[PDB]
Amino acid sequence: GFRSILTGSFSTPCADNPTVAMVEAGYHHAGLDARYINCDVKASGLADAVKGAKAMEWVGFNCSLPHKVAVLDHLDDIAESARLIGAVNCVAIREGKLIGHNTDGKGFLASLKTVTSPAGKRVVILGAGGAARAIAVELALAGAAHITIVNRDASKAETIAALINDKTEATGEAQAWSGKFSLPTGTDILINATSIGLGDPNAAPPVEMGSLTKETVVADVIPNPPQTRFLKDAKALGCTTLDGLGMLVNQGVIGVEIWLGRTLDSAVMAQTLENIFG
Amino acid sequence: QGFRSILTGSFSTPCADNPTVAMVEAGYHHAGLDARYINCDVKASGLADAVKGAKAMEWVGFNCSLPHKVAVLDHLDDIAESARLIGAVNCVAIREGKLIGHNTDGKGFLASLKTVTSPAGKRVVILGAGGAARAIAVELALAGAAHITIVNRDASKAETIAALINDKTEATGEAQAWSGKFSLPTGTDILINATSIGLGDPNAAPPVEMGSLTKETVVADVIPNPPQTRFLKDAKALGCTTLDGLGMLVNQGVIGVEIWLGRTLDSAVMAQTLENIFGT
Ligand SMILES: NC(=O)C1=CN([C@@H]2O[C@H](COP(=O)(O)OP(=O)(O)OC[C@H]3O[C@@H](n4cnc5c(N)ncnc54)[C@H](OP(=O)(O)O)[C@@H]3O)[C@@H](O)[C@H]2O)C=CC1
Ligand SMILES: NC(=O)C1=CN([C@@H]2O[C@H](COP(=O)(O)OP(=O)(O)OC[C@H]3O[C@@H](n4cnc5c(N)ncnc54)[C@H](OP(=O)(O)O)[C@@H]3O)[C@@H](O)[C@H]2O)C=CC1
Repeated sequence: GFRSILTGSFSTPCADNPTVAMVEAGYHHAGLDARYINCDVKASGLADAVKGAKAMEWVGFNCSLPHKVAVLDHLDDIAESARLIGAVNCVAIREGKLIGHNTDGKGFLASLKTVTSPAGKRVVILGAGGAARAIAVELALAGAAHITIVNRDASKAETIAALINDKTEATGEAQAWSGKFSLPTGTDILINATSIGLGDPNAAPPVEMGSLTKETVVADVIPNPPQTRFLKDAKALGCTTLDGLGMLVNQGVIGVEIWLGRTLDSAVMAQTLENIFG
Repeated sequence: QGFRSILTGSFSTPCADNPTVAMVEAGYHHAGLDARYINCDVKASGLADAVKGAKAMEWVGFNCSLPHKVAVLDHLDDIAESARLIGAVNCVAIREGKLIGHNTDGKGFLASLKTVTSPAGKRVVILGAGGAARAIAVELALAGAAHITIVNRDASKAETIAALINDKTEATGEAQAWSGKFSLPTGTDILINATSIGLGDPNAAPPVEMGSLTKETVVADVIPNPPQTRFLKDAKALGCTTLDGLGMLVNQGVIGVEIWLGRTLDSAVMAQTLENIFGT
């Protein structure tokens, strides 16, 4: 049987997106006859690419820049977390119908779940972009007690906190970011969701790191380098840390679970990313 | 370095038994080409969106098999000469958004033929009058064949192809009935089986007086599996130079990728891959 289960990605540009290599290393290890097709899709082409995937009987696809908001017009249904975030980067094709999911905060959550439960937790998020918004939503849905969004543009922080308060069980709070700030002593989870440190081992987010102890799980969305200055400082302060490489891998695992109903191995996929980055 | 592969593929239904993916990708891999061939099961309701899908996904080309060879024509911008005469397309190149229809069904044969002899100015007999016989007649005519005789059980099917060759090409076309055991007309340079006789059957043979062939008659067979049909085993036993349908399929895959990429894959790699698959 020469038919492979078909998955893929629509984005532009797509050449720097390593998802194909890690997902296919997952497929191979799991002995699944399935493929991940990395497509360069322009904004003008999205509608036809989506229809393509349905006609070619794909079971799902990812969507990256610039298609995350644009894709919503093509959906027949949408997951709660996806809808709250306002963006979709993982579409399932179920019985010819398109269902939108967001995994940008789900990757973080599964990494988080290896070390602690989000339920009842006090969370500080640095950043108020797409990633921060996604992480805040998934945290709140999973039972987090209190989420603080810290951002230079306070109005962006205000938007996320209001979302958290209005639409979830969690308490959301916005904080204007000006200089280093001290963490509340009761902070369980501190997440960098800014672009600080992206391809830059020396740049650290302005937070008072002495207000940070081993009682706080420190996380960073930066995929490469995975060992950011932020995580390296937190580690030396005794904190458990989680990195953006592990998070990115988990987006791939969650995606394939949504598409195929099968759980690929994160360890294998993380080593593929390690290979590519290294 | 990096993660955008060249995308090619196939639209057909059903697609599970089509080994083109494995053959072509063995060529891609061996050449060091970051190119992929995506075997898609595409229902007739999905053909239009699949074609526009390949364009939007920025594929460089795709094959079409049953049941899309004729239906695809309506979704094309331009067509190559043989595909125009055949009225069917199995190989589409996407060039800066432009869809160009080609037919390679008889071009695999022609490539295989050319390793042993020129088609030009030659007298040819084709057994059968289906899709394969029609494609092979057209390619032969366009590559300079003098005379093409189409032999079929249903003589009116043979007539259709003869008239296509006579009216729309520079070659002379003749139709003949298949009266029991066929005797090869004197002076025939090339004899081709284009019937389905011998498909997955190493024992069934076209009803032909094999004694009518000369040692110099080139004898060819479309059947990909088994490559050595009874027909070709018997012709070889007489001393005839023979050409098998497995080599023809390899050549179709080579030609198709030349259409798409301007690159020639290793025919030996591809042949071995097919031989490994069919030997099961
Ligand atoms: N590992 C994973 O699974 C994932 C990782 N990511 C990564 O997350 C990062 C953020 O993504 P995304 O939300 O799309 O980015 P956006 O451009 O949407 O937002 C970036 C955020 O970073 C803040 N920021 C940037 N520079 C500074 C600075 N010097 N000081 C304080 N704040 C700063 C911005 O603040 P302001 O609002 O004031 O401009 C903004 O809130 C990216 O690097 C991306 O690679 C994303 C998704 C998943
Ligand atoms: N190697 C390659 O590259 C290619 C190989 N092929 C192969 O060629 C073969 C034919 O394909 P296609 O033309 O599409 O098939 P069709 O069904 O279109 O045509 C079948 C032809 O075979 C004749 N035929 C079948 N059985 C007999 C018999 N017992 N006695 C006399 N004549 C017979 C039919 O005669 P009638 O008209 O009287 O029914 C008809 O002319 C297939 O097996 C296919 O796999 C095809 C394309 C390419």
